[PDB]
Amino acid sequence: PVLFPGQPFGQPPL
Amino acid sequence: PVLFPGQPFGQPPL
Amino acid sequence: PVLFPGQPFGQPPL
Amino acid sequence: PVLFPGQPFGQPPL
Amino acid sequence: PVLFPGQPFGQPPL
Amino acid sequence: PVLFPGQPFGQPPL
Amino acid sequence: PIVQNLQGQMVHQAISPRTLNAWVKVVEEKAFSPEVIPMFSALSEGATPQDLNTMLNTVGGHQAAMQMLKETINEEAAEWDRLHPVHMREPRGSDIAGTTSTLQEQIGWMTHNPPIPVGEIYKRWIILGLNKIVRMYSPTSILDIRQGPKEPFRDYVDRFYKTLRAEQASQEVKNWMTETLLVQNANPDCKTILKALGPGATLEEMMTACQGV
Amino acid sequence: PIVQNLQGQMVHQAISPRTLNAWVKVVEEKAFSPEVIPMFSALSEGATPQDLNTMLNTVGGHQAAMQMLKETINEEAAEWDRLHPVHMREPRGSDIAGTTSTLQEQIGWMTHNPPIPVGEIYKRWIILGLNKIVRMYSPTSILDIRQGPKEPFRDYVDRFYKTLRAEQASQEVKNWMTETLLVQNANPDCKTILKALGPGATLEEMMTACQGV
Amino acid sequence: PIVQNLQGQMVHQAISPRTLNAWVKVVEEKAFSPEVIPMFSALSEGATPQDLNTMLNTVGGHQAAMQMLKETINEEAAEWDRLHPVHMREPRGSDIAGTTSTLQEQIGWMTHNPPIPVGEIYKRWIILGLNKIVRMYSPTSILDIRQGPKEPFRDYVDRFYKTLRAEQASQEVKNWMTETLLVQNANPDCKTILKALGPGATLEEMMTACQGV
Amino acid sequence: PIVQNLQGQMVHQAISPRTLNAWVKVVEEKAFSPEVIPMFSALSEGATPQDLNTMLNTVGGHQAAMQMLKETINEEAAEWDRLHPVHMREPRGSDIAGTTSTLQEQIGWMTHNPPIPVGEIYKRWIILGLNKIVRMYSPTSILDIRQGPKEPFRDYVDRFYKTLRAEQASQEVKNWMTETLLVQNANPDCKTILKALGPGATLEEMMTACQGV
Amino acid sequence: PIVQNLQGQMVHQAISPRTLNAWVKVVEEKAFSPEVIPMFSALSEGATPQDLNTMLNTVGGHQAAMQMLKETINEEAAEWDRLHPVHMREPRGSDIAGTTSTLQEQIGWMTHNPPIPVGEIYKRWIILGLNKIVRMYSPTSILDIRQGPKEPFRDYVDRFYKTLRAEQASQEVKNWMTETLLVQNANPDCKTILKALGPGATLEEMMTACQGV
Amino acid sequence: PIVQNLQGQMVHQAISPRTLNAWVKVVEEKAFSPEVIPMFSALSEGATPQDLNTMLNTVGGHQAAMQMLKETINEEAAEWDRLHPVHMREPRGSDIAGTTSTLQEQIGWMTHNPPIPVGEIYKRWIILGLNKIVRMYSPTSILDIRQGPKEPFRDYVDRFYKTLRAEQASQEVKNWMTETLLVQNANPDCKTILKALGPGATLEEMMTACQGV
Repeated sequence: PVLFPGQPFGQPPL
Repeated sequence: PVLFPGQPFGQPPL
Repeated sequence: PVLFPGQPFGQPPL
Repeated sequence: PVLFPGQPFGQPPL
Repeated sequence: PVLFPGQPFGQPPL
Repeated sequence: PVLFPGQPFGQPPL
Repeated sequence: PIVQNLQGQMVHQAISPRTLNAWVKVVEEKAFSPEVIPMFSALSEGATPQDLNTMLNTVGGHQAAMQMLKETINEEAAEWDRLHPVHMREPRGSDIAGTTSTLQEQIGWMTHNPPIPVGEIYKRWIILGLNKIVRMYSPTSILDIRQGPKEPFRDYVDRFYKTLRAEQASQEVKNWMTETLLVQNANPDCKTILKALGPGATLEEMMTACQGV
Repeated sequence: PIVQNLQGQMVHQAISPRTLNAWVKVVEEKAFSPEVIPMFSALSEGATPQDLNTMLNTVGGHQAAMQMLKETINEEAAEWDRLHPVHMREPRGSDIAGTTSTLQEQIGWMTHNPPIPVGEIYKRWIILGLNKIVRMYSPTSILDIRQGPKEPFRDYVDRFYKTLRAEQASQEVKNWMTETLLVQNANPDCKTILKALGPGATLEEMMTACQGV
Repeated sequence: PIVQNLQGQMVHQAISPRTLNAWVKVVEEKAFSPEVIPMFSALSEGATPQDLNTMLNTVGGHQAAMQMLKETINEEAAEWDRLHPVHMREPRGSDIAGTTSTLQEQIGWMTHNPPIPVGEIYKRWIILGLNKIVRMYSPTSILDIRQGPKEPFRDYVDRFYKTLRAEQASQEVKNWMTETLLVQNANPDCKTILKALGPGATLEEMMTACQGV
Repeated sequence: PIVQNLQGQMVHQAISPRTLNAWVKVVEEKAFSPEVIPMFSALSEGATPQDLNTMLNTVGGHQAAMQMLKETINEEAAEWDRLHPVHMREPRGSDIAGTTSTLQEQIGWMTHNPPIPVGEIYKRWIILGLNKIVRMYSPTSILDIRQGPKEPFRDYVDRFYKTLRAEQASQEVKNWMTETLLVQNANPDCKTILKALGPGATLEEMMTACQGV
Repeated sequence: PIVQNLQGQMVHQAISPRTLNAWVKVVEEKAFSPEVIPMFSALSEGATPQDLNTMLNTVGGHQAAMQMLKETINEEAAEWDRLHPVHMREPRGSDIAGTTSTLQEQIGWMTHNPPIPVGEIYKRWIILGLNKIVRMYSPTSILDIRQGPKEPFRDYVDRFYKTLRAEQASQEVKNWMTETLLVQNANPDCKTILKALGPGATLEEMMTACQGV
Repeated sequence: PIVQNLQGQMVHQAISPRTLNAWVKVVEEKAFSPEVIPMFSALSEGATPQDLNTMLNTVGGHQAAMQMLKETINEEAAEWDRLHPVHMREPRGSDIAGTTSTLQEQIGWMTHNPPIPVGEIYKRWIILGLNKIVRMYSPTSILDIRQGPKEPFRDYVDRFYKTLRAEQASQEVKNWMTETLLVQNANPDCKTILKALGPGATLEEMMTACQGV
């Protein structure tokens, strides 16, 4: 998915 | 007259 | 009509 | 004088 | 000295 | 180190 | 509003959060006192239809009143579609109301040659709907206003003209009201003084005399 | 937002602290009242995805709701990736959401020829997630709303339309609701007056009549 | 006000919400204290007639006073129409008052060669009406002001000159008042000190002496 | 930040007193709640190292935490000096931290071709130090969070995700936590409902179901 | 103030409502504490005479003091007319005071070649009148100031220098005062310590020693 | 500060009333807490000597401290006159302090080629005087700071480093202090834990361990 549960919005993946 | 009793200021006439 | 009861103002139709 | 007792500041004379 | 006791800061001398 | 304990941030060294 | 961009073209200016918060404060506190219409009109200077709609959507409360405003924009935009049949393209009522018109179409018309001022046209419809709201939020007609037996005449005048501002009646009726009801509904002593001035007295004269009671 | 720089090129404008503090105040005080969506949309005019993400990250509280918003952006961005297969490059859903897209790519697309408005596209997904939050934060369906036995009809209308705004139902259902439930759930006297007006009465007429009860 | 647009032409600047809210605060709190006229005049620097009218319409309260201001603009604009018969076109009194003049006509005259400053002309009429209001809102003439038997002379001076500011009397009367009534209405001890200074004493000297009582 | 000067060159923009006062308010009131990191990052958009240092020096309080942040910038800038040996000149860690770099060197690198974004690089080190502070200011691990026996499930979700935001654990651990602990630590009735949904339920579904308890 | 217009000519900038409201707050709260003169001078940077007059007219209260300021501008402008006989034209005292000078004449002189800085000249006269007010609003001469028997020496120093700032005396008298009265009027123990330092001690040394009492 | 005018030349920017009011608030509330020096330095970015002097004159209170600051500027400007003998002209100490230098000379030097940054030079002298004030306004040396018998170690660290910030001691003394006194003056249990970590432990490690007491 594009945004995962704990992450901030706009967090770059990996 | 230019401004009548009930009217707002700057009310265009007629 | 141009604006329907529940809609926000400026809601595009359909 | 340049400013008289009751007048506002910057009041033009006469 | 450049600033004397009672004077404001930036007071021109003399 | 780049910042030492008591110093402000951005303190130039020496 | 609309502004010239540094690139040398007409471009939208977004509503400041201080203007939106001011409009929220105004509508929350003043609850369609008649002053809300000039206040709205000042806050929406140069507004595109999208700008006006963003102000109205932000209100949140008073939703029965905001529906009366939508009923008004319905009939006003239908009347536009009646008065201006279809042949930039010409705007329909739904274009002026900002529903079927993009922001770029709105700016296009507002900067056309000659301009079609869809922002101002729509703002007239909104201001007319706010007028209907303002009457129905007024508790009293001018005919109900009478001076309290010991109320200062300046305070009765303030009540009277604040009510007359909300009235509705056509301008020659407001002339007759300010000439006639203002005297007729004063306390008996001030009423007697006013009649002793004669019918043509100005409000300054009327106040200056009745201050002596 | 985006602006023309004095060097003659399109460049980012950072969010003002007053806009961020306004958004914090809005979400802290109004707790996803339906007005929060137009308020959000006004505060985020011309926002890039990085700008939108900075607003959402700043919220701090309501983290269960912000997760429901992330669930929404997940499925909406997946639906974008489904509807728009891969071949500037075209943005993926993670580009529009501002995760895999630099700020310079965002401005690139938002100023392309024709533009791809990744800021507006992402803002649609956020606004849809806020809509799901707004329903689940509403305590009552419109079917639950009934006039209090001595509640003023204007206050019942305000409760009804404020609830109808949060509903969800498709537009023709909202037409049927404002025609039917609004009458059906009035107090017996106002209900009788409304039925005596006939079914086509406007809200102004309905209020003007039932004010007499 | 008026500004040069980035396109290189004279264009309206709308009133800021902070200026309108400041004017509301001023008129709400200060209720035509004489300071309201310089405060109005500062807030309306460079104002077109439409700008002035938007300030006055926003007041909302004090409607008896705002009618006295409209009576003043009536007679002042009629006097303009008398002093300046009809032949850009020349403005009539209703043009300067902003009723029959578009905003573009107002800016046209305010940027003509030579200019006709319809904004300043109308602002003079408003300021004169505010002067009539300010007298009638003053409770006391300068002749009523007397020093309290133990009132500090600096506080009596402050009462006296604050009243003299509202007076009305022509300038040579204000000279005679500040020379004569200021002494005549002091407490007997300060009054004796003042007479012992001689008639030409400056206010600084008068205060410096009577501070010793 | 940095801007184009009217002379046509890149020049510093000083921090507004409203931005510094906002940062003071943020750090004083919110005391390294996790929201302080996005709030810091918004307030420091486009910041040079001197700009960042001026924000951090202004904090005044929390000096134990600000020392933990300096310990972090020590090791991060040493790691930069390790990963990038010395050969404009290339910046050392003390240049990026703004100690050995003038403001003009900072702007030089931030506007080089290609740029070296010393402002953003240093802002990463600060944000990482703030992350260490944010964990140590969190009182509880996610493993400690359990639903109160009569606590609304929406309030337990809000506690859980607000704690999960501060956690630390790698992303696949946060996936396992939001799938497993969120169910495992609910109250027995809501816990039973959640298990009856099956393991793949979305947060919207979970809330919608457990609202019925 | 004055600015370059976008048309490429020197043009007036009107006073912001925040600057006028700041000046009102300053004069209302601080009531001619000596700090009011630097505060006035900062608020009136680059002010034309019309700008200065708008600030002074806005004060409203303290009218006895504002008359002492008008007495000062009378004698200062008469002294200008004495020192500078009449021959752009040269300004008379009434031109510098902004009474007989239009705003355009004021800007003309303030941008002449060489300039005649009528704004600064008039601001000197106002600042001198404010100085006379500030002395007469001071309750005590420096000779009255004595340390309380248990008053901290830092608090006595603060009282002393705050009084010395209002004094008046020529600079060599202020030197003698800060050398002599500061010691002479201390409490007996601190007084003994100060005399034990010798006559040339700096204020830092004096405070550092007398802190031990 | 200094800016490019629209005429294409370097020109003064006056201090905003919000910056002056911020500086007043800062000095009134924070009373030379060490944070006042970075706060001053941020508020005075790009300040000319006249700008700095306007900030310092506006303080009003704390006049004993402001005299200690003038003693510092005396000796620092004398040291400048010693280190830089006389030969634009070169500035004397009284030019850098803004007493004998016009504003136009200040901008001349601040925009010379190479520049002489008289604003920054003078700001160093002011910041050094504020440092002397900040020590003398600190009530305790770092040697006085000891952990309360049940005081949380994080609160003792905050007291310690807030005191160490005001100290004075040279940097290698501050290293020895943060290594040695921080351990030596802890409560006996935390003190034992810290010694069990070994002498090289980082503040993060020290806090993480002693949180367990």
